[PDB]
Amino acid sequence: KVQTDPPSVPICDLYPNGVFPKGQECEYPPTQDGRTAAWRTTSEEKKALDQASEEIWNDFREAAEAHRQVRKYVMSWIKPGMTMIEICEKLEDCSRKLIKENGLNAGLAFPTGCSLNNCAAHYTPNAGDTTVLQYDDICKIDFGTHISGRIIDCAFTVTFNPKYDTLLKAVKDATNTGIKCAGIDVRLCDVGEAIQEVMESYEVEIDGKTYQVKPIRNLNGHSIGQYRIHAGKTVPTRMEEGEVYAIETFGSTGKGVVHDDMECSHYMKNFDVGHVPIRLPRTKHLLNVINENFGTLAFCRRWLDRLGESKYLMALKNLCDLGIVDPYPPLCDIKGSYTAQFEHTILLRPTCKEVVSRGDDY
Ligand SMILES: COc1ccccc1C(=O)OC[C@H]1CCCN1c1ccnc2ncnn12
Ligand SMILES: [Mn+2]
Ligand SMILES: [Mn+2]
Repeated sequence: KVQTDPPSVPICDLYPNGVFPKGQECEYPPTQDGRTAAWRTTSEEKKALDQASEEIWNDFREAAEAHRQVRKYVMSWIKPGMTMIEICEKLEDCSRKLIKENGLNAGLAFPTGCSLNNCAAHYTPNAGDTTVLQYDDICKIDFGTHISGRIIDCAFTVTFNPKYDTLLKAVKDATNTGIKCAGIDVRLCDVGEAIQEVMESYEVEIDGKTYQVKPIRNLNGHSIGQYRIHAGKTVPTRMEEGEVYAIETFGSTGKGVVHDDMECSHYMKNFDVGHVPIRLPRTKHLLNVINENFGTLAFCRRWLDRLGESKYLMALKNLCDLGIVDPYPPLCDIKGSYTAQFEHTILLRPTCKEVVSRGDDY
């Protein structure tokens, strides 16, 4: 069983024994005293703890392999001239096939971000959006897969004009620095400081203007929990054994701060909201659809459309106003600025740090 071109075979079918490829495995950084953490690799008790969660890591690995195969495919065809809707639908069709989508047990972890230019995150087109990808666009492809709610959050930036090359390099270096710095017992603030230092060491020139690259200070890496993209720890307290993090950085030629802008596409149930009885029929129906199809995973309007829902906007506003669902509008820096992103998911296993979403690409 080999993968097709275009990819269509589920990752599950490529690996008969149910054992999926490990990501990049790394020794933890030396502790603050200077002594190595390499003892974790060979510790019999850490090995036992690690093995006790093998099922879980194996789920992340399956999801990461889908992510690698999907994004390699995307990079082969994404071109100016395509509509943003076309791009998102072609990506998502492939992701559903490779993840072997099955209700809440396997599927897409959150909508395909394809944020453009000064917009850094949380843009995906709604129905009727006529936006076309341009030669000069800088596009952040941020998409997620999951198996049993074990989420891969992983993202890269697409460009066609070499003028952004050094901006991309800066952000990639900053993200890799964050990944290198991460570790059990490492303070979240120290990971953030390392990211900032690296990113600010780059100066770039774009259309005759020079900039020192700025990290976006209100767009942070975060812990990841089961069915919970943001589990409550942010990378601006310590990282702990067994936690999972998205290490991400955003570089900007703008102010280095984002604000809500444009039409909202992304929504997600508040993880901490329980059962709320609703009588209003369209609102009740929409909540049921959300509970059945997404649970606490993020969704977008296009995903409601594809389920055959219509006339739901007022119902969706009602759920937002009730605090049951939260809106996540696009987050953008100033007009005319450029933003770039790279992101990986890392597992803080008892024995080592695994960049589970690492590929040959980034
Ligand atoms: C501090 O911001 C938060 C605090 C609590 C809960 C959620 C968020 C929050 O911003 O959640 C945003 C999620 C929901 C919509 C899509 N989105 C995505 C998409 C792609 N990659 C992502 N990495 C992290 N989130 N995220
Ligand atoms: Mn992401
Ligand atoms: Mn993230």
